[PDB]
Amino acid sequence: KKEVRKVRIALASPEKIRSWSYGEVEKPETINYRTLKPERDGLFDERIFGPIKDYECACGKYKRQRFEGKVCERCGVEVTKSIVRRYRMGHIELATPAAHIWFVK
Amino acid sequence: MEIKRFGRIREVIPLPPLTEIQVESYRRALQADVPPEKRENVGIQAAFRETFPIEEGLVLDFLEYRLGEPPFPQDECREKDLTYQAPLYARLQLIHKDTGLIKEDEVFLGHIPLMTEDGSFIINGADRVIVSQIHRSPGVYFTPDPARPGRYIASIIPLPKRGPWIDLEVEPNGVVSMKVNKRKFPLVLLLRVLGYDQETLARELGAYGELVQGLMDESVFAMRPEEALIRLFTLLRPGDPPKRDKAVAYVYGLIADPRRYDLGEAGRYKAEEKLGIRLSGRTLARFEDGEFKDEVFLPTLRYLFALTAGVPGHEVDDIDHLGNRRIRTVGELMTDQFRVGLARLARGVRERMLMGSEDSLTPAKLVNSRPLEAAIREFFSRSQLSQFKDETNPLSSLRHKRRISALGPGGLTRERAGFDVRDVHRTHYGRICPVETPEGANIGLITSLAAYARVDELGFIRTPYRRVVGGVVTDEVVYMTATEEDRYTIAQANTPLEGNRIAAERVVARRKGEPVIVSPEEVEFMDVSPKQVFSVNTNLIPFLEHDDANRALMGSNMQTQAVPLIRAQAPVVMTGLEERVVRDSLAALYAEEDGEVAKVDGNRIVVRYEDGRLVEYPLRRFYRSNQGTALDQRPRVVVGQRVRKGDLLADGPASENGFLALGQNVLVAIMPFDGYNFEDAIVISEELLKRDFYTSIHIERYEIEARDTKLGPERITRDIPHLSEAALRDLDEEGVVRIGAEVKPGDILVGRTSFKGESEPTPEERLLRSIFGEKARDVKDTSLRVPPGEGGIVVRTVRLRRGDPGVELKPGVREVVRVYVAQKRKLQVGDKLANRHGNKGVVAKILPVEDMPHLPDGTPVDVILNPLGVPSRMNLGQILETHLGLAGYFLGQRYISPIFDGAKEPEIKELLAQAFEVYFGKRKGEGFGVDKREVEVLRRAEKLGLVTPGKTPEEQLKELFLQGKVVLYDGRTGEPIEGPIVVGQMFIMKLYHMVEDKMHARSTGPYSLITQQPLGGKAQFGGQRFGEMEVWALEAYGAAHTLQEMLTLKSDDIEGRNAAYEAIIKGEDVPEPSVPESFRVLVKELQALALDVQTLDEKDNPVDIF
Amino acid sequence: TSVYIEDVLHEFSTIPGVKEDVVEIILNLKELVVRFLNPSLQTVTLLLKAEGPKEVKARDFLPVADVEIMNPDLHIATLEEGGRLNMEVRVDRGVGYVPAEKHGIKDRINAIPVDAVFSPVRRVAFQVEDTRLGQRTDLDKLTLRIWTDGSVTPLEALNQAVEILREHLTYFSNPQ
Amino acid sequence: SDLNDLYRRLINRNNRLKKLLAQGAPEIIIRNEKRMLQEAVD
RNA sequence: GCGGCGG
DNA sequence: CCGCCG
Repeated sequence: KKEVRKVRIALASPEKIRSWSYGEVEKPETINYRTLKPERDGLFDERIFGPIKDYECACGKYKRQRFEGKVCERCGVEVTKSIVRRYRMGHIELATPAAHIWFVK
Repeated sequence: MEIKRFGRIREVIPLPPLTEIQVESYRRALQADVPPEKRENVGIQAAFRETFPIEEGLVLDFLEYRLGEPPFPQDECREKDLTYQAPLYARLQLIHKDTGLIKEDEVFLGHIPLMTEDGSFIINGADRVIVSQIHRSPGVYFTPDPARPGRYIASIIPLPKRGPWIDLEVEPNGVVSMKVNKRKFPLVLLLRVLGYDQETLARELGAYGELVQGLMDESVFAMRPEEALIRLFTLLRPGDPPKRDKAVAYVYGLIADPRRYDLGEAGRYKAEEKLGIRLSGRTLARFEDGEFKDEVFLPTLRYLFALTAGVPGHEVDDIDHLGNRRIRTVGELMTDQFRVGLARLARGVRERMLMGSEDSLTPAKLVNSRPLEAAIREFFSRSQLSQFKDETNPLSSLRHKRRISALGPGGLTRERAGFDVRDVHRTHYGRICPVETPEGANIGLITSLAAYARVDELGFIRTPYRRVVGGVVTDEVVYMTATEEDRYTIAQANTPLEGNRIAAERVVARRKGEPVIVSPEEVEFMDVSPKQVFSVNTNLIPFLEHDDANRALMGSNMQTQAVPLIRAQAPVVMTGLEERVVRDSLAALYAEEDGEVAKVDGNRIVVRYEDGRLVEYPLRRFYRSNQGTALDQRPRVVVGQRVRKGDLLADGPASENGFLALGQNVLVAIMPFDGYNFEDAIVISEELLKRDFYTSIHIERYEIEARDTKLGPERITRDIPHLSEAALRDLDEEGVVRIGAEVKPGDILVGRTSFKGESEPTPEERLLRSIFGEKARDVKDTSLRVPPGEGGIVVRTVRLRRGDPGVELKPGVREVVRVYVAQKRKLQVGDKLANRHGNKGVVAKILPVEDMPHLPDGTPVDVILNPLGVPSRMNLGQILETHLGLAGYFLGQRYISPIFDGAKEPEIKELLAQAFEVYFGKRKGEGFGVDKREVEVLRRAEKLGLVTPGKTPEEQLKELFLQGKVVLYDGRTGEPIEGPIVVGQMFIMKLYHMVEDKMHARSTGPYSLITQQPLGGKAQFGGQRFGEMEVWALEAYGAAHTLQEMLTLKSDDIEGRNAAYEAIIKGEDVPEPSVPESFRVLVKELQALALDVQTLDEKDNPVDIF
Repeated sequence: TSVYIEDVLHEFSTIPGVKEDVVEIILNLKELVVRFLNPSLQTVTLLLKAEGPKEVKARDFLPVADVEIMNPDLHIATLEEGGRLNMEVRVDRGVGYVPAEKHGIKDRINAIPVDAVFSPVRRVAFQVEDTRLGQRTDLDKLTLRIWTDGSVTPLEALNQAVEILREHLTYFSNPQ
Repeated sequence: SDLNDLYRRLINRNNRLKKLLAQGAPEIIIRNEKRMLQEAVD
């Protein structure tokens, strides 16, 4: 399983869509002015994507590298830096289906 | 020092006012120096009357155009970013169909730029030039058919561009073709439309051509007159009203499309002569009487039937013949846009004639300055034609002030069609230098004009020739039109003359671009001078006659990139124009009238003319040129001196003693060194740097602005949020940096302060500020620092605060600060110099006088040019200059050798002989003979065939010196260099190529925010691009990691570049790059959209990039 | 090695009532050949200041008891009227050539460093002529002519050079 | 980066539709929204 | 974006 | 093609 020898392009099963997904963005809330911090179930929420900070979690129960792969008991936040943050995806659950312009035009 | 000049072809008339092209153009352009009374009504006035009698009944007429009070003065315009424009209004009076004519005596509608005494303009703070242009002179011509080798087609070209582009083709299998806008229609059809009936027509037209059968073709449409006018409308491609909408026909009558160029010469010239003969009106213009007159349409076909038939004259028109190409003087270009503005203005004034209440409308209601200003403004500042004045050195400016371009409006000529135009045509003789064009793409497309070449009444570059009736030559000259030159048989000026009479039976002359040996009785015209054949710029190379045309170009162009050296020296050997260039260009300041000197300050010279007047001439001290070069005027006159009219008061940027000088004359040995002069390397003697021989002063203009953010005005003060006082020293003046201060890379030139990380205070930086010192100025340090590279010495400063005296401060811009920084440019290893012949090269090694090639007598050389660069390239001229230059050293004298008429091989050996009595004559007396070294090289010289065996060393060496070679001892070994080596005074220059622009060395720095790239722009530099060409380069090598390294560790892998940096800091081995952020970013970019891009294992399975 | 004019801040400036520019001047100063007499004179600072209608020559420097100026008539500058020229020129004893950018002398914060031209010789030439004495004709008659600005003498030089040579010869002593 | 604006659009309508389904479902409205919807996705 | 320019 | 200035 060591070297990447082949790359594959296949269609996306809705089930797999939720598979790569971490939480679902449910509101058009980018970032509220008062606090540089993202709003709630917005686009920049940290649970759906991940920790806004470097190796510390949301409230501060676990703050270093000794417990790197452990999730906090009170709020789910496992972390390394702000880049393992930009590797997770979220999904939007569409009411009535729509189509891939790519497959139609 | 004595100045001897060897010219034998009596130069009959002095060169003309070099900048005349530009100067006079604008004068005749805006006849603004003389009353509305004086005749000359072209340009401004003309374009005025063209569209001034406005007949909407509405009647607004023109009176007089007056203007003259310049808002501010020259320099002020420069110091303040102001465009040096004059104010222009004009008396107008609007009439009514009722009783009453109100005249609003003044409507200032625009501000037109002015022309310096040198010829340049000052648009926004900077000096620019309106370069001349060429095109097919709106007329009528006949060119061979495209593919069909059979018959030729007729063209009818009128500008401006909106006007039609007519062609007349004949395809016997069914039609006679007339095209306008790409659609063909029966040539006859229009003919009928005019009145020409089948009968009259064919009989006077079809005298000799059966072709006519092709015209009497209408036995159906040709029987209905005025109905054919309606029939021709149908012809228009779109569905419109049959009747009156004859507008499209109205358009080809007398107003807009055909041309309104001066009645009689503009188009009519290409009429009378080339085809038919008379022009009623201005163009095929007549909508009068309901019936139309086109004394043009029929003859164009009349010549078509002549051309295709007999020999009425051999009508085949050679496109490039300058007799069919015009040059657009600035005046014309500017006047052009002007009437475009006039039109745009008249456009809205007609609208406001209907919106009209009553008689109560005159100035305001009719006139709006909006169109005309944007118009003109647009030209001078937007047109691809007026540009940044190339002022590397005066000469430079002057050329750029006089060259011709093909590219432009686009209607004249484009880019991908040129192999034909790029050629120096037969006609360019004395009208377009054949050498001034630039190398690489764009060649032969953009070229400077000839010596005597002056633009006539309508653009065809005229050249001067001497009349000669019988075997007699006059002192009477005439500037012929390219076309008119072919009618005669002109002869060269090298032709021997005993005074006012020809000298040999078989004498050279050129009929029509064809070399022919003619007789004394047949010579009708003779060339004025060889000079006229080339350009000013070209006319500066000493022995051009011995230099390949190809390299000669490099040579001419090179001079334009010469740089002002503190110690300016004129060429030991000059062409004879150096004096003039400086003159006509305005570098140096001359004395108007005769008189005496009063004050000779280093800032101003005040003289007292003998006519009871006393003036003060201020000297531009040390101004910053457009290219960043020193421009000072050093007085060359002493207090109380009787000056001759037109005598140099002070020397210009590169003119000393009134002569043009760019670089210096150095003693040069022409031979090979270890390899320091390998390919095109040049070796230099430390000894040069010692006497500040090659030193240019340079200036860079850094600038910063105190912008007005909605977060808080940016203040310019001595206060810098980061607390350092040692870096605040130089910045003594609260905000500005002190004059005379030494600014290095990274120092603060000017201080400024703006608001924090956009909108909100940082909740993380509010806890850090509060811990150590809560009371920390919330303002940030945004200061104009010394950009990596260099700065030098601050020498002038400019600040523009609130109460603006008369400056145009952009919006949002609170106040502006300019800082001029200078430094001394001593010649160093990376610098590149070159001679007027084309030998260009960089300094390879700066040698200690100690061990460099010295002559018998202690005198060492200054530079060693590798001989090998002379054979391949063909430019003997330099080796010549060197020889003469050798006499000049020991004879202490400068010479002036004309282009093709200059010094000759015998005469030089003559002066060289003289030089031997100075070099070796003092040697005999001083008390010493020949060295055992000199004897030794003489042996190898005689066995070489340089000297005549059997003569005395004395005699020998002389004969050897005469060849232009002397002896030379190494310097390192003190041993001679077997074989005489030629040496001499060669004029060489330093170019606008300091290595200052040559070494961006990057370690680490800034990255783009949107795209991950090490772009520079701050204290940090950019990293060179790698391009695919260069990757392949690596690929072929099998340079895996070296390539991997380029793609990731050095660029995109943010995290990767990190590990690497750290690693290197630890003296460790850089980390292994796992996945380019480009790889992962792709996966996602592909997830973001349908496609599930999944990476796989050996056995088709998952793997995680993330 | 360095100069300082009273109302001039940078080398590229101009002084009222004075024809020559600061650079035309400092240029002429490197042409100044002074002459010390004892090692105790490592760095001398000549002072000069004349006003009004006059021609400043190198002779107008206020004398310094131990050192002499063999370069008297050197033209330093020309003054119109009210030509206020006062300056201090730093001079040193050195060797070879040195770029004003290499040493960067700073007596006063507003003084400008000049280029170093230490070699006291302008040109050297040696000639080898036929024999005068001996039983064979194949012999050398070396006579070398040397040219000095004045600081030291032809002989002085010759000797020092001769010494430097010898000095190096000895360096072939201890092997390794 | 600009894409968010478009992301907000989709989120909005998709959401506005969830609600426009639970509140009451008048046909003409349901479609006029699915429309916008389909356009957003594109 | 457009002019210029080096190889 | 690669590069740099305004």
